[PDB]
Amino acid sequence: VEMVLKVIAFKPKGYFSDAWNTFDSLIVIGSIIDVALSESITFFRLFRVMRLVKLLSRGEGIRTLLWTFIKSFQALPYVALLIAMLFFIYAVIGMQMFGKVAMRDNNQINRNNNFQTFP
Amino acid sequence: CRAAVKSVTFYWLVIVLVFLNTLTISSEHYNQPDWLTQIQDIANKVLLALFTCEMLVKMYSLGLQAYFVSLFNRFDCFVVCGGITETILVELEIMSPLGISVFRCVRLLRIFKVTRHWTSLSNLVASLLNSMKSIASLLLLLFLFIIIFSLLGMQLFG
Amino acid sequence: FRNTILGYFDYAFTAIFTVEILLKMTTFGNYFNLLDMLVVGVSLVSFVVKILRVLRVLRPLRAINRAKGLKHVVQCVFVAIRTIGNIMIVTTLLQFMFACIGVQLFKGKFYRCTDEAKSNPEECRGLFILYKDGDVDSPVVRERIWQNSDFNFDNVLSAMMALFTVSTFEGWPALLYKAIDSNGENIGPIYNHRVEISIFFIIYIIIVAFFMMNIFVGFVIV
Amino acid sequence: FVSLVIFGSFFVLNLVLGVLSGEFSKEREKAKARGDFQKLREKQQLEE
Amino acid sequence: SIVEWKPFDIFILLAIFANCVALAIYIPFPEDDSNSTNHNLEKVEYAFLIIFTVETFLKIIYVRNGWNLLDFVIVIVGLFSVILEQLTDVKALRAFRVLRPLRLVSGVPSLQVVLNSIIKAMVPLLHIALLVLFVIIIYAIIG
Amino acid sequence: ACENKGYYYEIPSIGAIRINTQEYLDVLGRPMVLAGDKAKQVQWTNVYLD
Amino acid sequence: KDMLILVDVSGSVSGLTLKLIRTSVSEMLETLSDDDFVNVASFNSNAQDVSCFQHLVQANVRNKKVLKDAVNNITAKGITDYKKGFSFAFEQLLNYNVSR
Amino acid sequence: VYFISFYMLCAFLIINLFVAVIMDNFDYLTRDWSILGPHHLDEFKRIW
Amino acid sequence: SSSGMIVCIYFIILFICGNYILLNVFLAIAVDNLADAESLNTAQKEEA
Ligand SMILES: *[C@@H]1O[C@H](CO)[C@@H](O[C@@H]2O[C@H](CO)[C@@H](O)[C@H](O)[C@H]2NC(C)=O)[C@H](O)[C@H]1NC(C)=O
Ligand SMILES: CC(C)CCC[C@@H](C)[C@H]1CC[C@H]2[C@@H]3CC=C4C[C@@H](O)CC[C@]4(C)[C@H]3CC[C@]12C
Ligand SMILES: CC(C)CCC[C@@H](C)[C@H]1CC[C@H]2[C@@H]3CC=C4C[C@@H](O)CC[C@]4(C)[C@H]3CC[C@]12C
Ligand SMILES: [Ca+2]
Repeated sequence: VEMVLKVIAFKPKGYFSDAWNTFDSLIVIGSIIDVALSESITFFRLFRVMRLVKLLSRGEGIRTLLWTFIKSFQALPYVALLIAMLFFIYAVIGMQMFGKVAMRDNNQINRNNNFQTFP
Repeated sequence: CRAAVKSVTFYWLVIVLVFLNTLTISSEHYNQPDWLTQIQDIANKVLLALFTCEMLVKMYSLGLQAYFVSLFNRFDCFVVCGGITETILVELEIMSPLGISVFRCVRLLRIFKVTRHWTSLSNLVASLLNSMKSIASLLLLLFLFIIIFSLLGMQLFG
Repeated sequence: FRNTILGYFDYAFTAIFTVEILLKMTTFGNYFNLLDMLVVGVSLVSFVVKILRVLRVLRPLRAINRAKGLKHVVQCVFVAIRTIGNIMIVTTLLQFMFACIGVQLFKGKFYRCTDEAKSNPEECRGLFILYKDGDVDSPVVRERIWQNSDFNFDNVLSAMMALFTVSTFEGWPALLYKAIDSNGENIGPIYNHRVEISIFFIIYIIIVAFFMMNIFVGFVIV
Repeated sequence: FVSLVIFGSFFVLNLVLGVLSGEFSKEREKAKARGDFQKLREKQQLEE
Repeated sequence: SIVEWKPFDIFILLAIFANCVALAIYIPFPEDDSNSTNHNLEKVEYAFLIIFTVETFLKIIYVRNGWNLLDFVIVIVGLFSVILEQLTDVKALRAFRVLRPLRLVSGVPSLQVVLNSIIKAMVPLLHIALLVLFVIIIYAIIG
Repeated sequence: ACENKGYYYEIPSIGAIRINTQEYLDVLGRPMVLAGDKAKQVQWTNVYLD
Repeated sequence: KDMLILVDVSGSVSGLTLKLIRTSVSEMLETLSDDDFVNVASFNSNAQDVSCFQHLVQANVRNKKVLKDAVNNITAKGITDYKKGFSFAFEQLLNYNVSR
Repeated sequence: VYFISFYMLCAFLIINLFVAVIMDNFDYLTRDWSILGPHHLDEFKRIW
Repeated sequence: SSSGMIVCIYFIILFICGNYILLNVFLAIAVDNLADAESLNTAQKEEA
C-alpha cells in the first residue's frame, strides 16, 4: 500500500531521486512474487529482513559514521589491492608446495581446509 | 687514568664480551654434548673474570660517587654481584637443582649494555618512567577487574 | 586437460611479452624493468623445474610500474617499515631473552608417553591396552611411544617458534597446561605439578603480546 | 560467514580503534594548554 | 559519628582487603562437599558482616551517593542471605559478596579518577555498539 | 597405609585399575613366606573351564 | 581374607574419579573366591552399606553380582567423615554372629 | 617460513589499511561538535 | 534447554567489558606516551 500510496503523491518521475526508495520498492515486488508462488524460493524471502535498514537507519550520528568511513574506504582503494595481491601470491605458492597433501577427516588438512583449489 | 675506559677502543671490546657471553647461554639445548657443557661453565667463569676485571678497573678510575649517578651502573654492579655468587655456590656444597636455572637467567640481563645508546628511542623510555603513577594505576584497575570476575566465576562454576 | 589448455595460453602469453620487451630495449640504449626480463626469462628457460615453476608467481608483481596509484602505495609501505624498524628490534630482543629463559625452564620436560601410565622412556615401550572413550568394555591394542610436544623449548630456535605462537594467542592454553605438568628432565607429566610456573606465560603475554603489540600500533597512528 | 567476519569483526574493529584513537587525540591538543608537556620537557631538557 | 574522618578509615578499608583474602582462599567443592578451612571461613564471614553492618548503621546519622548505594545494598542482601540460609540454590545468593572488592576503588581518590575517565569515554563508542547490535540482529535473522 | 601394616596405591586412570587392584596380594603373602616349609601345602581350586 | 571395602562417596569424588572408583571396586571383587568374605560400605558424613547384605558374605558368584550392581549405583554427595567411615568398617569386622 | 612470514605480513598490511582509513577521518573523528562544523552548514542548507 | 543457557551472559560481559578495558589501558599508553616521545624528539631537534 505504501508503494502505491507514495507514487500518487510524489510522482514516479521524482520518486527515484531518493536513494532509499529506489531499492525499497524492489523488496515490495520481491516479497509479493514469493507469496504468489507460495501456493529458487529463498532469493526473495530473504529480502524481507532487509527492510530494517531501509528506515531504521535514520539516526543522525550513526549514519554519518557509516557514510564517512565508507567514503573513506572508497577513497583508498589501492591499499586494499596489496592485501588481494598478497593473498594471490601466497595462495598460488601454497598450491605448488602443499597442494598434493592428502585430505583426512581427523587432520587439519581436510575436505573443508586444503590447498587443492585456489578458492 | 680514565682515558682507556672512555676510549672508543674500549667500547668495541665490551660489545664483543657481551656477544659471546650471550652465546654461552643461547647454545644450551636438550641432550647437548658433554664437551659443549664443559665449554659453557668454563667460559662462564672466564667471562665473569673479564667482567670483574672490567668492573674492578672501572671502579678505580672515576670515583664511587659518580658511578651511582648512572642508573645502569647500579644495575650493572647488581648483575656481577650475582655472577660471582653463582660460581662459588655451584662449586660449594649447595646442589640447588633449580638454582642453576634462575642464576643462568640473571647473567642474561647484560644484553641491555648495547641498548643504552640508541639515542633514537631512549626518550620513549623517559616517557614511561615519569608516567609510572599513571601506568601502575591503570594496570591495577585491570587487576581488580580480573580479581572480581575470578571470584564471581568461582561461585557460579566452582 | 585443463593444464594443457592453460599451458597453451601461457605459450601465447610469453610471445606477447617477449615481443613487447624487445621494443623497450630497441628504443632505450631500471630495476623495475629488469624485473620484466626476469619474469619472462623464467618462462623461456622452463619451456629443478619446481623452483622455477614456483618462481613464475612474479607475474602480478610486475604490474606495479604500470599504475600510478600502485607505485605510491608500495612506496609508502617500505617507508612505513623503516619507521617501525626500531620497534621490531626491541621486540625481537625481548622475545630472544624470554626464549632463553624458557629453555632453562622447560628443556626436555614436555615429553610424555602414549598411555598416561608410564612416566619415563624405559617403560614406555611395547604394546598397551587403550579403552575407547573411557569405556571399560571396549579395549583396543595400541603401541606406546615416548613422544615429544610439537611446540617445545628444547633449544632457542624451538623456544622462539613456541613463543611466537603464544603471542598470536593461538593454542597458548595448551602450552600453558603442558608447562604446568612439566616434572623433570626426562620424565612424564604430573597433573598440576607447578601452577606457579604460569607466571612466566602471564608476564610474557603482558609485556610482549599486550604492551609491545599495542605500542607498535600506536606508533603507526602517531 | 566470510562476509560476517569481514563486516562484523574487521570493519567494526576499525571503527572502534579509529573512534577510540579519536578520543585519545582529542585530549592531546587539549592537554597542551595545561603545561604537562612543558613540565616534562623542562625536566628532560635539563636532565642532560 | 564525629571521628569518622581519617583515624579508623584505613581500618574499614583494611577490613575489605582482609575480606578479599577470605574469599580467595575459599575452595568451591562439588556437590556440597567441604573441608576444615571452609568451616572456619563461614565463621569469619559473621565477623566481617557485623563490621560492615555497624558502619552502615553508623554512617546513617551518604544514602543518595552511587558508591554508598552499592555499600548499602550488599549489606542488606548479606543479612538477607545469612538469615534465610540459617532458617532452612540458596548458596548461589552469596555471589553478591564479590562486589565487596569493588569498594576498594572508592577508598582511593587517586585510583577512582582513572575509573571515571574510562566510564565517560564509552559515550563515543555507544554509536558503534548500537551498529554492532543491528548487524548481529540482521545476520541472526538471515541465518 | 603403614600405620596399620598396609600399602598405598595410586589409580589416576583406567589403565592403572587392572594392575593396582591385584598388588595387595604381595602384602598379604608376607606372613606366608616367613612361615617356611609349613606353608608349602598343595591346594585344589573349584571347577573351572581351562 | 575378610575384606571390607570403604568407598568415599563425598561430593569431591563426583565426576571422572567416581567412575574410576566404581570400576576399581568391581575389579577388586574379581580377585575374590568362595573362601573369602567381603562387604562394601560407603561414607559421606554417614557410613552405611551400599547393598542389602549388612555383614560379610561368602563372595560367591551370586553375592558378588549383588555387590557389583550396588557399587555401580552409588552417587557422590555430602562431606567426608573418615571417623564415622572407619568406625563402621571396624565394627563390621568384629561381628561374629555370622560365618567368616 | 610460509606461515610465520604470512602472519607477520598479513598483520602488517591490515593495520596499514586500518590506519590509512582512520587517517582520512580525523576531521570527522575529532569533529568537536560543540564549537562548530560542516554539520551546522548542512542544517542551514536544509532550512534554506 | 532449561535456564542453563542464560548463564552465557557472564562470558559475554567478561569478553566485551574486558577487552574494552584492555583497549583503554595498553592503547592509552601507546598514544599518550609514545606521542610525547615523538613530540619530545620534534622539540629536541629544534633546540639542538
Ligand atoms: C551377636 O552380635 C551381637 C552384637 O553385634 C552381640 O550382642 C548381643 O545382641 C543380642 C541381641 O540384642 C543380645 O544378646 C544383647 O543385646 C547383646 N549382648 C549379649 C551379651 O548378648 C551378641 O552377643 C552376638 N551373639 C549372639 C548369639 O547374638
Ligand atoms: C649470540 C647469539 C645471539 C648469536 C645468534 C645465535 C644463533 C646464531 C645460534 C646460537 C646457538 C645456536 C643453536 C645451538 C644448538 C642448536 C641445536 C641443534 O640441534 C640445532 C641447531 C641449534 C638450535 C643452534 C641454531 C643456531 C643458534 C641459535
Ligand atoms: C623483561 C624480561 C625479559 C625480564 C623480566 C622477566 C622476569 C622478571 C621473569 C621472567 C620469567 C619469570 C620466572 C618464571 C617462573 C618462575 C618459577 C617459579 O616457581 C618462581 C618464579 C619464577 C622464577 C619467575 C620469576 C620472574 C621471572 C624470572
Ligand atoms: Ca571429599
